[PDB]
Amino acid sequence: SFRYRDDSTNLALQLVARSKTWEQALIGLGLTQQQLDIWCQLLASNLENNTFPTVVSPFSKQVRFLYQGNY
RNA sequence: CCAAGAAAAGGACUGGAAGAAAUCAUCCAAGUUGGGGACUAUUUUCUGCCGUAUAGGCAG
Repeated sequence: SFRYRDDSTNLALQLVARSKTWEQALIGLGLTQQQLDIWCQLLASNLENNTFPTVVSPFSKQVRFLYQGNY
């Protein structure tokens, strides 16, 4: 992470959001426009799913209490 | 129905050798403790005979 435009961000977020200043510097450092056009898609895709676990993992903790009249 | 439930830290071991604390010295001067006073009371222990006897032994 780093501070940019007076907020908290990182490299993955600036490229997924299509932040032109970072893309212009990155192409200037030798990246082909076609390589960037593909990465913006794959990089974004990796942050679009699997945000909540499907099952409870067998080594996790579990504790139970009353809530709204039941456990 | 507890950041829930279960749990063997164990086995071994050489701190050693040697040494100089020393020399000197003025606590002094003065000083009012005093005045008054019940251990006996509702006590318990008297009266005699023998014996040279304030010795020693006895009845009531």
